[PDB]
Amino acid sequence: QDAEWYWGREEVNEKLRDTDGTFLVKMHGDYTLTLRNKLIKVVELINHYRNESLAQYNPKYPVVGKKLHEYNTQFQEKSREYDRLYEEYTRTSQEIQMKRTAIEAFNETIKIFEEQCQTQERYSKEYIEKFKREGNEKEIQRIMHNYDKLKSRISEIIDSRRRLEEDLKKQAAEYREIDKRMNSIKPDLIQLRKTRDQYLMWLTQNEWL
Amino acid sequence: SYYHHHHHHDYDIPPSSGELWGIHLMPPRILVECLLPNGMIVTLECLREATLITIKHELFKEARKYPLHQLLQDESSYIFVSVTQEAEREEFFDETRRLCDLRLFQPFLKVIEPVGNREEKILNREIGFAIGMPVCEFDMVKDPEVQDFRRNILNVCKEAVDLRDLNSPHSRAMYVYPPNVESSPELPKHIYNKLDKGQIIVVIWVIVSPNNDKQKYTLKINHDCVPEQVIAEAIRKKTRSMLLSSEQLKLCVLEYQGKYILKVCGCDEYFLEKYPLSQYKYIRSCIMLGRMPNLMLMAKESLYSQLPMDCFTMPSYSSTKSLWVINSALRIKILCATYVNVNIRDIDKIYVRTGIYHGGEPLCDNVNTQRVPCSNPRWNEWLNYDIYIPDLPRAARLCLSICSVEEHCPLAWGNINLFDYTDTLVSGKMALNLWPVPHGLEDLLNPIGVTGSNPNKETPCLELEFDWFSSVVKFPDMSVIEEHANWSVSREAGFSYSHAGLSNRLARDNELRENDKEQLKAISTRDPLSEITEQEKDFLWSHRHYCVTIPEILPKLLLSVKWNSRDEVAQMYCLVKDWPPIKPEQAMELLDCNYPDPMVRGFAVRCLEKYLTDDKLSQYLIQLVQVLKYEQYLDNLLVRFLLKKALTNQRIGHFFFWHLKSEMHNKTVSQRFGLLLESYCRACGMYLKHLNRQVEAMEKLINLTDILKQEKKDETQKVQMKFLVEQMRRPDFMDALQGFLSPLNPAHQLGNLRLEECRIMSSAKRPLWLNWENPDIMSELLFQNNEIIFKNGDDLRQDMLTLQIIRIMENIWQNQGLDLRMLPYGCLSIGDCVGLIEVVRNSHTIMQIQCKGGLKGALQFNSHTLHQWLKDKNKGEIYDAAIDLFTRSCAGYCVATFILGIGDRHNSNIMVKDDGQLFHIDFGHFLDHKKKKKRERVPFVLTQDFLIVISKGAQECTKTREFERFQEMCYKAYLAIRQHANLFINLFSMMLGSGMPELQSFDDIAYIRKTLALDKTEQEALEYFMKQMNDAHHGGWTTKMD
Ligand SMILES: O[C@H]1CC[C@H](O)CC1
Repeated sequence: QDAEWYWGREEVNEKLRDTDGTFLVKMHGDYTLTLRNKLIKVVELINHYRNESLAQYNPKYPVVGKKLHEYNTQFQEKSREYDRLYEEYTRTSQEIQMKRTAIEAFNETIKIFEEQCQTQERYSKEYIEKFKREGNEKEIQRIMHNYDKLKSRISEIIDSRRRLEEDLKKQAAEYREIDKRMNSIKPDLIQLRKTRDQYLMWLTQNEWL
Repeated sequence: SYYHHHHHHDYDIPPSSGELWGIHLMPPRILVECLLPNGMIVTLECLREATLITIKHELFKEARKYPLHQLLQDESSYIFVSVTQEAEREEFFDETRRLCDLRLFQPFLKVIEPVGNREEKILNREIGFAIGMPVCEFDMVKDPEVQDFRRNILNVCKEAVDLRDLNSPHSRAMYVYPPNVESSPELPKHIYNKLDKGQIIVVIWVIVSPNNDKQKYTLKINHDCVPEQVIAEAIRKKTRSMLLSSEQLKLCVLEYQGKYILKVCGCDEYFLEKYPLSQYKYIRSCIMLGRMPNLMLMAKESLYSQLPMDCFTMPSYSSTKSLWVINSALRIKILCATYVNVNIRDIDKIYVRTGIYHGGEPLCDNVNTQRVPCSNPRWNEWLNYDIYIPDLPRAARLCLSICSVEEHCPLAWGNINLFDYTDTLVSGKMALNLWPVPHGLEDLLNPIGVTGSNPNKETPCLELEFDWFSSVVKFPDMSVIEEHANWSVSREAGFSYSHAGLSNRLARDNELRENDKEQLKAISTRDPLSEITEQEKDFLWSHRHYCVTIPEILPKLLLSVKWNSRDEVAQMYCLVKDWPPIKPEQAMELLDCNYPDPMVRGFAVRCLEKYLTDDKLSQYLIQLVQVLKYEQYLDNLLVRFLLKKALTNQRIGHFFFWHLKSEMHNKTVSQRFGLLLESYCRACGMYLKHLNRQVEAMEKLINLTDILKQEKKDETQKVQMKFLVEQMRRPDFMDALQGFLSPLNPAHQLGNLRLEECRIMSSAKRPLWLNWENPDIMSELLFQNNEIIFKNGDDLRQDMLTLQIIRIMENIWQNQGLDLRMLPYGCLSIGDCVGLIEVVRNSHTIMQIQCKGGLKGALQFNSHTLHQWLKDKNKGEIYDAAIDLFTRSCAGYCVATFILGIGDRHNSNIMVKDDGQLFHIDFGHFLDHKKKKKRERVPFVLTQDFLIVISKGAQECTKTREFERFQEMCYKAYLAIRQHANLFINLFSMMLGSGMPELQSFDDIAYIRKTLALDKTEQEALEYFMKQMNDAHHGGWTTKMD
């Protein structure tokens, strides 16, 4: 009866989850072969098909109690760490894109001011050459005052943008650094997870969990 | 001693923006740079809340006092413009708008003469506000498909708007205010019995002179008589007189009769066509709640007075080789993943896994070798796939993923349609930017993920190359596939008398066996998750022609076809061509991920077009919007269906807007949904402007709660609440938060705020309790005050679904004649963890019941207090009915809960109402998300408190008839749902789309199998449930009525 691969749906697919070629075995049928997920409707028939393929029959890998609590608290610790870092990832993704849009906005803003100091050059220096003597130093200063705002203002905006850009790179660095660690956690999450189910498999042959 | 003196040396004790960039709420007074046509800047100091009319009017006074004044025109010659936070140059036409409400990025205003001769047309602004992304963001998308969608979808919009002005103004009124009608006119047996032989007392109201005074007219008419009949009877009673003969009455009825229609007193609902009164939802509520309906006689030409015209205008934007000729297998060149984030320490080596798919794989999965591992990863292989290029099915897709090393581990994934939207096999070089692996996915390849690249630049961009056949290879026409089938079938007729793997084809001919015809229907009835074996597949596929007798087998049959055999597939396209239509609830299965084919899905849409009612559509609308994600291409039959129903019936439209808009944050659908929402908004009529007022309301609340949750934390509720109220007073809030329609149900208008009742709830998330005046004329007859909770923090859409599922469970139960009043309160997600929950007045948490019944000196809380508190509320014959309700409610919620396996539930999330109905709140994780750490749990564990109440009041409550009745409800409920388990699977199946962690892949849904016990027979399932119900309670349930 023991028969390794024989157990005798939900927990069939879960034991089959992450394994290609792996398998395990009333008024409807009897025994089903779930070869990875291909269900096929006893010890005689499987010893033949471990050696040979399934193409000639139908055209198109026969795989303590306190330790459960210890390895469960690692896994549950690691899952939070993974869950934490996936937010940090997804938030930074957003924050970054909000910067990029902001940088576009900044750039677009700057245009309008570059356009403005230009626009004023046109009409201001049309009004210097007409007349000249009338309101000479009076007019031309109070036009030049306004201009010296416009440009020194532009200056702040361009500094305001730069400062943002430099932050985008550090953000992008940290963004990289999160995925990097995630990708090193991920393999060892699965081995913790996989051994926890083999430990918990042997027992069955809540307060810990 | 405590900690074996072990030192933990390591341990150490130490959002979108709002009114301007990087700041939530602009300062009450502020400086704005005004860039003029003459090149002059003047910085204006002006208030946060000031209109542009005011700012402009002041600017051209203050400009006079700067040089070059004579170079400015009159102020009226100009319109403000600035850079917004979506980073586009918005022109500010609606100068009534306030400086805080402009979404301004930097506080400045450029002055211009208006660019576009069509000012009308640059109210695309209205659309992209509604949408939350500017329309100009679509015009500069290169992609033909997108442009093609946009131009082609107007076909549908035009047809919709045509259906509306058919019998203007009635049909317009019919659009806006579609009749709110229950599914069937048949009445359940328990509802009827509340009618003393088929009749309801109703109350019709009227308004005379000066229009202030109102007048009752209390009729008693048959349940099944209609609005026109009811409207007569009122006008009879209204105008009987001693001065009117009998015959002179008839003649004054007949002129009057159809100048009126029936409103519902207190909310914008109407009874606008030939329907049994019973069938309107308002009526049938009143019957169940023991209430006398209050309608209003409303004069058609005061109603049609209020309805506008739609104002629809068309937007400005108005040789090949057959696949099967290609004699070669598929091969794909991988090239170079440019970017990757891997520790060369921790990870050995990395490769690209690959596969072709149709939901499931049509060939052995393969990889390329473990090359340039980690540091600067590149492979220049040709992957070689064992499938011939003519056996690719229409819907085929490459699915790939970069991985790590049995140390097998995914890094970044991405899928590509092998055919474009124009039927063209993909050939050349592709740039495919990849998606990160989600939480619950440990698997390597992810084929139920989104078809398409990530739009995000800074992501693992794996580029690749596709074999070239000197020509644009195309998928064959139907004419062609029809002939291949006919030849394949005439070919079958004359095969070698015996064929092995007899699974291939019949061998029984026009006489198939009767033992077999019984095996087929027994398959047909098994749920969608009961996986089907290779025998059964072949067996189904052979008898495919008899399968047309049992249409409901189709889902199974389709999953038996070998999609990698164009012979089979072509044949299956001819079955499906004129397969008998099926029930909408059954056809929905066929729009999930398991059915990606365009002919299959086309069929399902034809089912809905025929059978699916505007009632049933709007019940399952959440599942139909979700299922759009699994459509290969933007433009398709399903989209064309929904969009048209949206533009046909404004009650659908409303939720269709919000469900799409809800998910706009999610870049797996932003393009698709934004584009669809553009269409809807372009053609929906004046509701756009109504929707924009809701949209502007929510943004303000979003910003309000955003500031409460950061910086205003670590202040006393006192300080917060004073801030809240202060803020809500400012004009911009009063403007924005008063004259509008509840998104929870737009039939309710939200009037002025009563800030006396507006408050922050105690939760950490800082949810707002908001209260509005019901500005209806007959407000008093329904509810004078209307209050709903706005919640900034939680993901509402898990709850949204269970509340849906419950609602549906209720309907099943009741419409089969078995009364189990559930209370699926309103819930609505409108953003990334943002939403609205209908308040139920006069309900309290059991905890509240117990603190309000806890005796002077602390001691312990009493089990009877619930009962005693309930008795206090219901005294007399009134008492007895209130227990039956608690029992009927407690039974439904027991079963629903257990089947769904929702979060464990306790004193602070079970609620009882004054009238004695129990209902649950805060469901949290539904299909047992916390088991990840065969529990088959009972989340609703009936303590004494409940049991005492259930049996009218006793000791040892297990042993009363009252409780035996209760159990018998629980069993008859449990089974009735079991018989509709197909639907429930399918509802959950269609929701795998959304990124809810509780719906990641189909075994998540498999919980509902064990709990409904679908593998067993019903007599066992009954007993399974009693077994389950007995060990959580420890007694009562195994006995059988002694
Ligand atoms: O049998 C396999 C199992 C997984 C499903 O989603 C597809 C088919």
